[PDB]
Amino acid sequence: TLSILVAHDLQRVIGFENQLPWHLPNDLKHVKKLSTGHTLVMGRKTFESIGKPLPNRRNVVLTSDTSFNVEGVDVIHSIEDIYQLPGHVFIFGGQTLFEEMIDKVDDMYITVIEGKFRGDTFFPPYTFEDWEVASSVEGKLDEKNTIPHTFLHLIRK
Ligand SMILES: NC(=O)C1=CN([C@H]2O[C@H](COP(=O)(O)OP(=O)(O)OC[C@H]3O[C@@H](n4cnc5c(N)ncnc54)[C@H](OP(=O)(O)O)[C@@H]3O)[C@@H](O)[C@H]2O)C=CC1
Ligand SMILES: CCc1nc(N)nc(N)c1C#C[C@H](C)c1cc(OC)cc(-c2ccncc2)c1
Repeated sequence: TLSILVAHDLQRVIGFENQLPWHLPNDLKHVKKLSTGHTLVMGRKTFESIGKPLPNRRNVVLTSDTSFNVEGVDVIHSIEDIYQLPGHVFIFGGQTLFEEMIDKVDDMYITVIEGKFRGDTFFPPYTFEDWEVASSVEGKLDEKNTIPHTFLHLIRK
């Protein structure tokens, strides 16, 4: 199973100066629920921005640096190596990798942040003509989750 796992805002911003533009604890738990026990693939810049691999799942980093090695991180150097990964595999970031992968994945788990942030990293444009809406669930606003957001699970037609 090959999926995209992304959060972007109303203009597809997914990042600004190595950071998430928004603090949204509910989306983290959403990420933890979907990806625990499975595989996360990410480009080198996405990984360095987190700074440590995420617990209780396989962390795979794509890079051309043959010296790259991090404890708890499996390295690949080829787009093609992604397809040799066993199990449910999530493309986690960033813009470059999504651009390479958005035409290959079976489905996408998008968190739409109903806001307009300043960004420098973008999720690629996509149209609903090509994706069926398997589910659309609004996140709940509260104390710590203060921006409207929506979980989409889109499947390719
Ligand atoms: N929401 C998110 O996913 C967030 C992501 N980011 C980031 O993404 C931003 C923009 O950078 P972006 O380039 O999209 O990040 P990526 O995570 O996609 O990293 C790109 C890197 O991945 C490696 N790579 C990609 N494709 C291949 C390939 N086909 N073969 C071998 N290696 C490959 C290269 O690593 P190498 O150069 O080592 O060879 C390349 O430089 C960064 O500023 C960073 O902060 C920032 C905040 C949030
Ligand atoms: C959740 C945000 C998020 N949500 C969804 N639904 N998909 C995603 N792919 C990401 C994402 C992301 C990037 C990799 C990111 C950047 C970052 O910059 C500091 C910190 C984290 C992060 C710190 C702590 N735990 C998990 C992830 C993740």
